[PDB]
Amino acid sequence: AGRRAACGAVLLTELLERAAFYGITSNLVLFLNGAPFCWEGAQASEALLLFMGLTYLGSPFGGWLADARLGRARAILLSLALYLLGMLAFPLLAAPATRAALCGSARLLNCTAARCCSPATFAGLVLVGLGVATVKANITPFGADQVKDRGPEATRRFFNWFYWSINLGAILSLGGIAYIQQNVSFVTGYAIPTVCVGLAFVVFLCGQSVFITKPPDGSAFTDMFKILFTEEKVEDVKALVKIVPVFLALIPYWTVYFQMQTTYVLQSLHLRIPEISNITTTPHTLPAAWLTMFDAVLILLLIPLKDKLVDPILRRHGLLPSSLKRIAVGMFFVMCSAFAAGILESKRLNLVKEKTINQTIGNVVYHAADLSLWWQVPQYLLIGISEIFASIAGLEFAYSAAPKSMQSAIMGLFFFFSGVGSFVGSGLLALVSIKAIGWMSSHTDFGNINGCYLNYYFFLLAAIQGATLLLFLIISVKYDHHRDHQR
Amino acid sequence: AGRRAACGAVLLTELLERAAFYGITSNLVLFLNGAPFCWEGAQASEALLLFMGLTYLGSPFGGWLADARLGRARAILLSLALYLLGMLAFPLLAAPATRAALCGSARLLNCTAARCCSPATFAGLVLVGLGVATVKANITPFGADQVKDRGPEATRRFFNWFYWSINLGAILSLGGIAYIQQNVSFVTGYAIPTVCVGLAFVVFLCGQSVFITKPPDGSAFTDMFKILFTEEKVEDVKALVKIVPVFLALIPYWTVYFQMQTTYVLQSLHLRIPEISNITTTPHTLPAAWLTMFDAVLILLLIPLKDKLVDPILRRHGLLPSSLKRIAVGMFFVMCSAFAAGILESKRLNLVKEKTINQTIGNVVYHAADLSLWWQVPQYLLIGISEIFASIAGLEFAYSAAPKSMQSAIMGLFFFFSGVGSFVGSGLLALVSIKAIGWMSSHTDFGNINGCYLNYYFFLLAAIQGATLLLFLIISVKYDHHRDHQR
Repeated sequence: AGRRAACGAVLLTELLERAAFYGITSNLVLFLNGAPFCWEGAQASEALLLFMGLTYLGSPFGGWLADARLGRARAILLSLALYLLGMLAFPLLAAPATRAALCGSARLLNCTAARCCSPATFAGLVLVGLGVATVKANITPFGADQVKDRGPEATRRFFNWFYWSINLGAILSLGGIAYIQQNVSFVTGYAIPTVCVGLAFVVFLCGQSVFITKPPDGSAFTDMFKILFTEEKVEDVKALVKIVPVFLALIPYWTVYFQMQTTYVLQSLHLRIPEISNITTTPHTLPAAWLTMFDAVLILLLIPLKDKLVDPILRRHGLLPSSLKRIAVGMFFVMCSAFAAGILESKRLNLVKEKTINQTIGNVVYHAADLSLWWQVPQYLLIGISEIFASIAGLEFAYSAAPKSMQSAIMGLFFFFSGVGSFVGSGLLALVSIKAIGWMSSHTDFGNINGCYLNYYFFLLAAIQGATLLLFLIISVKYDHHRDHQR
Repeated sequence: AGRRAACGAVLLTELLERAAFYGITSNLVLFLNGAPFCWEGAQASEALLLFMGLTYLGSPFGGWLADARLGRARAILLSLALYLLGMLAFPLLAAPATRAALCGSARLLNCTAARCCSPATFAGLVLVGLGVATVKANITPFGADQVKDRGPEATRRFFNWFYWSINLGAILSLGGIAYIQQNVSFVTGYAIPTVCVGLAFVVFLCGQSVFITKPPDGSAFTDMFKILFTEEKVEDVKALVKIVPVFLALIPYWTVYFQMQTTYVLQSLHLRIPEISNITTTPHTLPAAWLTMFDAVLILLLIPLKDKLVDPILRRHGLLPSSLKRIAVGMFFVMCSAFAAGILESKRLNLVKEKTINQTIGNVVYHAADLSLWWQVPQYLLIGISEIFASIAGLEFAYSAAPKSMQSAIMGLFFFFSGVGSFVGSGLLALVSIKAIGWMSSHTDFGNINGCYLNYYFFLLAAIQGATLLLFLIISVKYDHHRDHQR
């Protein structure tokens, strides 16, 4: 040990960052749909679709900024400061005492009939998204740099708890903050995430006295020659183009991953959900985000075992040494989880034909089937097993494959390509929704899937996952053969 | 080249042997139900089960004969002689001139009113099964020995066409012979397989003059010490205990393979099958064995593609160099096909609730759904890909991982474990048919599956195949570390 404080200061900062991030996306659409905004509903989702995507587009630029100009520590501080400044807009816009400061005059009782005061909301969203795009891309390698000088095993062990803290913050936000947002006034529900950002900034500032940092280079990106004699830059360029095909092959995996996250909650909305006494009954309601945190909960239990049992056993028998094989195992478990979800949806669609039951979640009535929500546990357990394999291995591969001088940008680029997979999936959902294909044709999310063929969509996702698993296996073998032997 | 005749003489012998083998199992049950036997369905099906039991159980002993007493090449001839002697019984029984010679005089024209010619038919079954068991264990290593002195690539290339010939003989028998036994004179229907056996014996005898044989090693099995000197007999035991777990983990693969092979035909019986002009109409009928040969047809096209395109590309890229990895790839395609079959059956079971069309195949009415049989093409393209990946690789692994002295015995043990897997699959099918689990509860095979749940059975088979794929991948790494690392 000895560097436990430097790891703790990064883990707590990441946890608070994740709590703040899920404090916004969980109920951004519902907050924009009501009281002083009253957007019709189509642009309320557009704001979220722009924020998620500004989170990805600005990640390589933040990585380049923290490698050429800033030292990846001052860059994290600057990103958290802009991130903190953009948080205050939501609590200031939810409180009537300060609403008139950012907006001219809006005191509508309820939505009566362009979009009121947009510039403040869009500025806050832009700053928050650019802060998130930089914080992830820089803190993911920065945290691993503390235990970097102990071999890849220490880095993998650190990334295990890094993802564990990411998921614990997500649960603390989706369960606690989102419940306060939905029932208690929006003011507290948007003041808590701002407090979390402030605490994360304070923790990073306090802990940067034990952090092991590195100075910016500033002459590593200007030497990206593509006209072909300098040395020590060639193998930095060669190792950068060598990993581009690996990142590209991960795009279908990201597509399937994000589409499953999108559709699993929608399917869970149409299952029988038990009511927790006087927590979801009159006059409160069950927050929708509570159905989103099913992946994370199983992760809080899987990662410890995976760090105490699975990893030691695999290392003892020399099984799965490289991260690219762990990614393939995660992709296979993703395919299994998609097939299980399709099997469950096939049974669920045959039950909404006899009888349905109305249930209220987000003050929206859903015609669920007489099938317990806990029948969806097997697919969530499979996807959690996949994420503790694929998600952690992808981060550690993006860490260990990047050049030393070009380290945050490559990790940023990784987070960019994930975003590329997020929007390709949304295009896939709009491709099966055309009149030619009846799959998922009942409008947007949080609607009604009793007339949708979600099981066929799940089977298609599983088939795509299998094909991209084979392609990724081929590319990972062609990468490992060159890396281990030729390099 | 140079040894092209020694390979053709074995390929033609295997083709004729396979044609004779499928000339029996294709219509043995229907033959025992009518004319001289008039057996009940239970005992007629038990006869086929006993025949399979002799085919699988006696293979290791047939291999031990070829290594300890006979010279393999002589063992194949001795087994083929008994095989031919046991084949004449069926044509003799079907012929009215010789039926009285076989047992007494039976004229149960309508089966108005406990086995007739039980000793004759049981001896014919036993000798035929023992001959098949001895041929299979000794024809594959003897065939591969002709090109053994050119490297593993030559052995794999020979096994490709060996499996191609196995499938071509199966198509020639199931398509040609089974049509003759079902619609036209039946005495020639069993006379053709006997002629095939006689031709195979003559071909092997003629090709014995170019065959590269090996001398028997009598003192090879007596050195199986299990208490713990000489040398090179320890290695033969070290390389025998080390391959047992691979076969043990392949047992569930054979389970899934055989159950999936039977249930695919069972489901194909309940799909809309086009009538082929005046070949299946009055007064003839579509042979059921044709619906069994649809897989083998897909094999006659994939092997030429694999031998000329897939194999060179994989070889010139360092992809899939070992047989165990190819077995794993085939096992993955098996669970993909099982999932595809479950998806198709889920749609087929929804259609039979509205409309069912009657069709006649085995002179028996089936209430098929209004869905073309060609929708089975995808699920058959995958098991076609698996067999050209898993079936060939398993044979080449059993050939290459066996000690030089003990080759036929190990090959026979491979088929014995395949039969063990087949019987475990039969037990599994009998397990889901209990009152507690409603899956596949409508009596025996070749019946009505519209009240069954075959999609659930397919999904369970897919899950079992995935689990055994993971297990086989775990053990295959623990075995390949003793091939060129420890050894």
